[PDB]
Amino acid sequence: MKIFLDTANIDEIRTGVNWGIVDGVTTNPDLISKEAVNGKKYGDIIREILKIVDGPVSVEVVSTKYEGMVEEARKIHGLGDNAVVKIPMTEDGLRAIKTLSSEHINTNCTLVFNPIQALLAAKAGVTYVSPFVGRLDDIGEDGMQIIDMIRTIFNNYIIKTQILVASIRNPIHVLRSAVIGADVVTVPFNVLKSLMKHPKTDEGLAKFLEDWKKVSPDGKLIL
Amino acid sequence: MKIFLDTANIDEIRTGVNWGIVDGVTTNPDLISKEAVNGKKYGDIIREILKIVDGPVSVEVVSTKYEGMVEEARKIHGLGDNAVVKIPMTEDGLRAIKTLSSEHINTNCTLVFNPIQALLAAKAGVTYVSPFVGRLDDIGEDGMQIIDMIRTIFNNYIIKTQILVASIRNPIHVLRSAVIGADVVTVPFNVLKSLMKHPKTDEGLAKFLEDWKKVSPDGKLIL
Amino acid sequence: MKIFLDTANIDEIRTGVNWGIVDGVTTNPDLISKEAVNGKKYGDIIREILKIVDGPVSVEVVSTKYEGMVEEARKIHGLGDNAVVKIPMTEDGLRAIKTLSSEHINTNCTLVFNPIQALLAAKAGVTYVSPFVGRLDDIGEDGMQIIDMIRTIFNNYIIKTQILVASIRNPIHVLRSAVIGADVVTVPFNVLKSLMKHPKTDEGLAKFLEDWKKVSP
Amino acid sequence: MKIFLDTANIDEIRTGVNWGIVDGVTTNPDLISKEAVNGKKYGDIIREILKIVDGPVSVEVVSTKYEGMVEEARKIHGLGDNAVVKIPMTEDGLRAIKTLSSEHINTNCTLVFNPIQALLAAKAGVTYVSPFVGRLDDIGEDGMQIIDMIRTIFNNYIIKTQILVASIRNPIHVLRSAVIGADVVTVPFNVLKSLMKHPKTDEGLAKFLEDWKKVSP
Amino acid sequence: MKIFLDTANIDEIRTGVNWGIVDGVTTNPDLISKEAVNGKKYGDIIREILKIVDGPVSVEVVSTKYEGMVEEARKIHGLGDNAVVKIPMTEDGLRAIKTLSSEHINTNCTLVFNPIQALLAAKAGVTYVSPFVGRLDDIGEDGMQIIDMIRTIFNNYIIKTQILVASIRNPIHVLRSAVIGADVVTVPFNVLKSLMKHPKTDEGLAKFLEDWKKVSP
Amino acid sequence: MKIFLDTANIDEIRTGVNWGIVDGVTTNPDLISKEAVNGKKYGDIIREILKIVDGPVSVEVVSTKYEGMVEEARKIHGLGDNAVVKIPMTEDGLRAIKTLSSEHINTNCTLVFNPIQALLAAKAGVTYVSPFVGRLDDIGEDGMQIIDMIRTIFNNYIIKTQILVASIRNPIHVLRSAVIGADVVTVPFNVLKSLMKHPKTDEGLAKFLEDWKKVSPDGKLIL
Amino acid sequence: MKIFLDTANIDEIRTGVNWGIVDGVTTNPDLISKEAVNGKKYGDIIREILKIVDGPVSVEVVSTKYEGMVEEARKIHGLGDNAVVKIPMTEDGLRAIKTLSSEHINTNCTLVFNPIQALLAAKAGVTYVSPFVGRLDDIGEDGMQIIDMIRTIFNNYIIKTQILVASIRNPIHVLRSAVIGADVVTVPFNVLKSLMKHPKTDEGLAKFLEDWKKVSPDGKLIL
Amino acid sequence: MKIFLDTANIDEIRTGVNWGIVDGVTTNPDLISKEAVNGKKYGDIIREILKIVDGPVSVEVVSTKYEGMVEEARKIHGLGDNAVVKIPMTEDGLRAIKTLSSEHINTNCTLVFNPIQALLAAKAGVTYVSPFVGRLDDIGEDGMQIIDMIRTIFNNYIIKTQILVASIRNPIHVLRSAVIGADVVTVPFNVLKSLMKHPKTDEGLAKFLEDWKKVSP
Ligand SMILES: *C(CO)[C@@H](O)[C@H](O)[C@H](O)COP(=O)(O)O
Ligand SMILES: *C(CO)[C@@H](O)[C@H](O)[C@H](O)COP(=O)(O)O
Ligand SMILES: *C(CO)[C@@H](O)[C@H](O)[C@H](O)COP(=O)(O)O
Ligand SMILES: *C(CO)[C@@H](O)[C@H](O)[C@H](O)COP(=O)(O)O
Ligand SMILES: *C(CO)[C@@H](O)[C@H](O)[C@H](O)COP(=O)(O)O
Ligand SMILES: *[C@@H](CO)[C@@H](O)[C@H](O)[C@H](O)COP(=O)(O)O
Ligand SMILES: *[C@@H](CO)[C@@H](O)[C@H](O)[C@H](O)COP(=O)(O)O
Ligand SMILES: *[C@@H](CO)[C@@H](O)[C@H](O)[C@H](O)COP(=O)(O)O
Repeated sequence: MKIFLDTANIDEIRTGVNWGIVDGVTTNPDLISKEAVNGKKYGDIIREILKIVDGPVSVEVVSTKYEGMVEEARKIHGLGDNAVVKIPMTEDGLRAIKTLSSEHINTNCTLVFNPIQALLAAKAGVTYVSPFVGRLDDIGEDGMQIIDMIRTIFNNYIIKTQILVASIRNPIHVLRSAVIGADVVTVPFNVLKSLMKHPKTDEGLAKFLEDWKKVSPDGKLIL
Repeated sequence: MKIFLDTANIDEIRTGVNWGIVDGVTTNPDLISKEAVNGKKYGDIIREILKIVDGPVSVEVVSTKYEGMVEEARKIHGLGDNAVVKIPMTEDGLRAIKTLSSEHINTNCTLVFNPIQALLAAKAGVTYVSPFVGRLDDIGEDGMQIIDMIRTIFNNYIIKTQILVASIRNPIHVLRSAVIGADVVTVPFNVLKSLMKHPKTDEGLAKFLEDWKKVSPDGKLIL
Repeated sequence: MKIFLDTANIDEIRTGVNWGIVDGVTTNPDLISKEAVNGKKYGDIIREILKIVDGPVSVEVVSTKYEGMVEEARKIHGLGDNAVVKIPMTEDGLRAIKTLSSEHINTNCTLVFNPIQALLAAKAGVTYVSPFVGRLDDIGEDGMQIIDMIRTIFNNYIIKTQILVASIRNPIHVLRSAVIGADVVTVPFNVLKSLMKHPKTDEGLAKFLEDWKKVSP
Repeated sequence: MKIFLDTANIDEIRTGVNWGIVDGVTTNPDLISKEAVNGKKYGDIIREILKIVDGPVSVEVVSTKYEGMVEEARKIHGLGDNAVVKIPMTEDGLRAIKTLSSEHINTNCTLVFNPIQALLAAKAGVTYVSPFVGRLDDIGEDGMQIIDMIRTIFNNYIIKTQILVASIRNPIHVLRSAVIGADVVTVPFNVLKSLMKHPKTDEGLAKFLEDWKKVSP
Repeated sequence: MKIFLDTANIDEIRTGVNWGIVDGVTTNPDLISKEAVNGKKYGDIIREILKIVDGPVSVEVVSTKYEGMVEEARKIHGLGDNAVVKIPMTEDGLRAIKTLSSEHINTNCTLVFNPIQALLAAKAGVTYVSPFVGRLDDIGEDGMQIIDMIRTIFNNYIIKTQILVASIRNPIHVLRSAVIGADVVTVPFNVLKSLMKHPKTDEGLAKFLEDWKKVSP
Repeated sequence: MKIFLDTANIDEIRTGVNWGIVDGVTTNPDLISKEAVNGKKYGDIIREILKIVDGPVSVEVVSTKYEGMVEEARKIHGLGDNAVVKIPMTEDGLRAIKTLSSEHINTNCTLVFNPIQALLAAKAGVTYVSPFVGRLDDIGEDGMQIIDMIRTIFNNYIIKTQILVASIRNPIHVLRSAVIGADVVTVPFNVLKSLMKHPKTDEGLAKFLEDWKKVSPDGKLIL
Repeated sequence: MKIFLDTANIDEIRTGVNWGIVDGVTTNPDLISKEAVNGKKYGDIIREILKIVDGPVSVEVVSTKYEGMVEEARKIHGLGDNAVVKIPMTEDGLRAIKTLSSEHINTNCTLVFNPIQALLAAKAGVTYVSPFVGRLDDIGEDGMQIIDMIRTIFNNYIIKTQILVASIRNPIHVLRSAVIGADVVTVPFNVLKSLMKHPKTDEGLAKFLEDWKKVSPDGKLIL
Repeated sequence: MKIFLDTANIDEIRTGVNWGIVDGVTTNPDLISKEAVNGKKYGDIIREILKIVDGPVSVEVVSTKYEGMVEEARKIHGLGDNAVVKIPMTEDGLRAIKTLSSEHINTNCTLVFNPIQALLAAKAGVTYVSPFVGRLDDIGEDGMQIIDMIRTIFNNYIIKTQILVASIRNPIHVLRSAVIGADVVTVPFNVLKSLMKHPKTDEGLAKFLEDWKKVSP
């Protein structure tokens, strides 16, 4: 399972990349606009993320009509070969995904909330499809059940579109995604950092170090 | 399923190896301090086990910082080709695993307590991951369910990291591990001895011997 | 299922209570210390919540010893009959719960993270037990499975302690609690506000509003 | 399971009551406005249905504020003892439901799309709750799963609110409601008539008729 | 589980009655028109079955219209108190069942092929409902599934209508009906006789016969 | 669950009754004819069993026609109120069961091999129905699945006939009967005696007695 | 679920009782010999536990013969009304249970290893039955599955004998027993202590205390 | 699935082999000492079975020490290429299996009673592992569940050791072994003879025999 960072915060991306467990980044207009304050411009933010992140960086078009989406997608593509164009699940979005797929421009269909939307995006040739599990949880349906159905549908037809679980809110979205077999999760920084932690890891590490000081006063391992 | 001995008692290790039922050994700072009493040095104990044991021997770093871990890891690797460097599940541990994996040094990520920690260790390139089922049992959650989820996750992504079940306390941890399909169990010596035994084996042996006396008084097979 | 509000924010409690969907309130030392700022005193906050909320109001002791816990629990009980004394799952806490239960002081055992702790709290006679599902989610275990096991255990032994699901983070903790059959959930205000809402409710209301205007401008 | 007709068409209602399988009627602003054409007024339509149907007749308020909903509800109730006041799942609607339930005015909470909304309506005291299965099917989720969850939740807490499955589109919504154990379904007239029919019933009747002409010309 | 005989053949009925394991009889116009040949009249056959069979005996109307069905049902009722009037699953049939139930005339709704038809018949007050499993088998659907669903639905609503499994073709229809918990099965005579038999019963008798000859010639 | 002894051997019955876990006895013409040798007559055997066993004793008619079965059943009944008349699943047997049931003579329908035979016997009013699990096993169908279906059928209709599992061959027929909820098992003596035994009981008892001799040399418990 | 302490250590028993979490005690000849060292008499140890403990106290006979068992049982009963006589699963044990049950002496049948032994002990009238789950684990079969079958069997026949799960080794034996619905668990002291504890309880307590210092420096609740 | 005959009775083996359904033979010291009576020597019995049976023939060592086991195993191997050396699951036995497997002497590990013993035997390289299902039945555990777990374990690790189900007591051990997918069953002669037979086979043959006589006396 690939793990992407769901943020436009440079310091978070830099930190998570330096950890070696971040395989790419997803952004959206809200995440970018949060960082586009105090003089910083959204063009600088996107270019700096593309520089820091070896893997896929998903950047969302703001146009809602087919022609503007394709024009924006080509400019996004030109920023670097690791850019992925994020396109909403709409009639014009599906037309744009089909056009861009023929041009070998990688795409990510967003604002997906049920399995048949995800299948339509795959049929248009999309590289990644992003169902939003947290926003389904918000309205009282367990969002992970949609990931499970999409995994089954995609397995049935040997679909090559990657499932990119998005709107992730807690580490059990991540656990269940991995047990289902989703291709990618994208997670806020607070979630990513919690994934490495467990109270019994901290307890056990401290205990081992104290056990060791009984045979090595300096605490070193000399061999 | 490979079976490792979880001990640094040299007498136990020799006895287990000579049954031919032991495929490797795991140690940790506690286990080694137990045997480093009354003049025996921890360096001597580690070197001896590496000599006696033909399979992998897992030896744990004691530094908590990345540089200290890679430095100690390279020294452990230099003691023998069967040495495996045991590295805790932490931010610096994951960084150390990725670097060492690139240097073709085998690694074992320890103090793992849930399936996503195990997945992160696999993503860093670790040779073995060791979830601690007995310490989960201690805090009232069935540790074998974590092994089951890790096996499913690893199957989903064709992950090559081996599942090394650790903190084993009884033969049912071993039985359930084999049914799940974990790659390795590491067991204390008293658990190892119990695995060969059953009261109906003992009874049946005794009976066949008495039956054979009716046809051969000396109890031999003359062919 | 009862729905409690997990906050000491008096403005949140007033709003939730005016909606009529809030059956009680839980607090803890963090929640209260979030409000007791810029002059406000914690004793005044607790008394104000006790006044606003008709239903149970949980207030946590701060002492860690049996004697201090019982003395604090008695002062809490005396602030109002709807007060419930929140007591951590410790050896001294179980002793305190047993004493307070014999004195007919209602109790709530908190910081519970597996089903056997919840059973011990019930054996001490506690009125409510609060397993923390979000903090279990945090450490990579589905916290709702612990609620499922506690419900089965309590059903097996006809236990009268109420399961009060706490550390709730989202509306699916609430849905799963109701399908399991937990007695109570306690929810932060953001979660409480989402429980009434659905986008098809909003859409359908707008549509019926336009439909009606055709026969009644 | 009770079976209500989901229409304001007086001819459909008369026909269906004349069959003996119609236990009540539901309406909404769309359904009434469809028949309030060619000089016919909505007040007369509602009154006519109330007279023809012995069972419950659900009539929706159009106000969106608490005070207007309660005032409308009391007028709807005055029209006849079998009137049930249909109220949307909103903050003001839950407030109106609690007030009306204390006045012993029967209520039906509408525009429900998940199980926790249904639980909130039952906590307010509503007589019926109407989850909309067809509109969930429309957005790609199997609406009958929501009914199954509500049935479990209501069984867990011995809830007396009746589950009134609404937005029914086909006979399998009806079959699945009965197997789940929903209290009521409300169905459009074309669904209702299809429920009595099966091709082997038709085939069997024709053969037995031909069989009987053998021994009785 | 009650066991009825599905025939109009007086000799089969007499034989199965002598066995003590036949609780009642069902007939239909095909079955009767098979026995009213070579001078035998259908009115004699019906009275003769009524006379032989202590338990319920179902006799089907031939009218298709409400008033004719009700008139015929009263004539069938007058023939003996154990007569049960078999009425098809149609609009007029449901109307007649309701009227006849109000007159305390027992009824059996026939030509039922899915669970919702069975539910409608129960709602009209019918004493027995007869789904036709063999004819469903004929068209490629496992007819016993329909029995399972009707059992679940009737349990859900504490329905007092008895499930009378009809169109039975083999002993596994009978086994499955009993495992589901259907109230009654009605069986053709060939099927009935087969239910008592098993080759290991035959073999064991013969061997005990030889065994006892070693001890008592 | 009641446990009956399936034998006509006086010494076995006496032994099992003295153990206090035998609630009655079933016989059949073969079992009796095995004991009716060396001068003993079958009438003496039956009367002696009826004397030893407080509970139900099932004795099989040898006639195959209705009138002879009822006449034999009345003579069997006259031997003692604890006698139960065993009658085969045949057309005449069912007629006899119905007649005897009206006369308040207890009955046991035997040679039952499927669930609908068992239901017909219950409808005739039989006190016990005896499906033969071992003889089904012999012909390649798992005989316990018939007990499970009979239990379900009888539960469905609140049938008061007791399920008396017969033709029992091993202790797992007995275990599965108890887990299903059959009313009675009838077991050969060899099976009954094995039911109390387990190798870990013997091992544990011996170990406890040796532990005790460390604090009480005589091996007694003085209080 | 009642919780008994499986020990004869008086200090453990006093400590456990004073937590109010201990409902009774079980002993056996081994456990008592452990505490009957350096002058302490086994009779004194038994009498003291009976004094300290308000709930049942199970004390095991050492005679293997029926007469010896009933004689010792009556003496054990005379020491206090809370005494329960522990009797092994044997032919003579079952006879002793039936006699003692008729004398209204409470009994506990021990060394049970499968569900039919447990059923036989219930048929003899035993107050408690003790299947040994840890010793089953030792010989490679999951002991908790035996508890599950016994609970089903007892439910089937409305058996009043209480299931007393014994040979408990870890907190998951306890968790699974409660989920199954066993009447009683008896646990060693180190397992008892572990049941109250969890690392997130410890962490959360520590955090609330630090949070409270921001509003109250002395860490008290002034009401 | 291979079917072996579990006996040293030469008459049983000849009969089973003449039927063509016997793929091999297992013996043990009890079975052989049952035959070596009234002058007959055990060495002659083993040699005669090796001659009659084309397939594998298992013969158990009697020594309990590694050195004696290997020396006995080598003499057994030299009696014929179809000989397989049966070795008990003990520490010395596992050592002997490992040595003999490296010498390409086929082995069978016996007295196995749980799935981890079977796994250890496979890790030592044993050709066949023989779990004892009837002796587990004797002590109140369903022995076939152990076969099910061993099959799953062996599938998990692509283990090439063959599962040889032993201590078989009835044809349902055989049926369940085949449904699980065990490689081999070894059966006593009484069981072997029952596997071909069914009363409906006997009945149908008699019936076709009579049917044919109508067209061919
Ligand atoms: C190394 C990881 O494979 C092992 O030595 C582990 O440290 C132990 O198995 C942990 O066991 P304990 O919980 O008994 O320390
Ligand atoms: C009291 C027990 O119901 C509550 O106030 C709990 O302390 C909180 O629900 C725990 O929540 P957090 O994990 O968010 O502190
Ligand atoms: C009356 C309803 O119970 C019965 O006589 C039915 O007509 C028959 O069981 C139907 O059987 P066929 O499909 O064989 O006509
Ligand atoms: C009495 C029966 O309830 C108990 O004392 C048992 O003897 C022990 O629980 C057995 O445990 P061990 O297997 O550890 O001896
Ligand atoms: C050898 C291993 O396959 C066999 O001869 C076994 O020893 C027997 O199958 C065991 O049977 P018993 O339990 O009847 O001795
Ligand atoms: C792009 C799709 O992969 C992501 O940035 C999504 O916009 C977010 O993950 C949505 O999360 P929120 O629901 O929290 O906005
Ligand atoms: C009232 C609630 O029982 C009903 O009239 C509902 O408004 C309808 O059943 C909704 O159906 P549509 O989705 O077709 O509007
Ligand atoms: C009477 C019915 O309870 C019993 O004696 C049965 O005849 C036997 O149990 C049948 O056993 P076999 O199949 O071994 O004869």
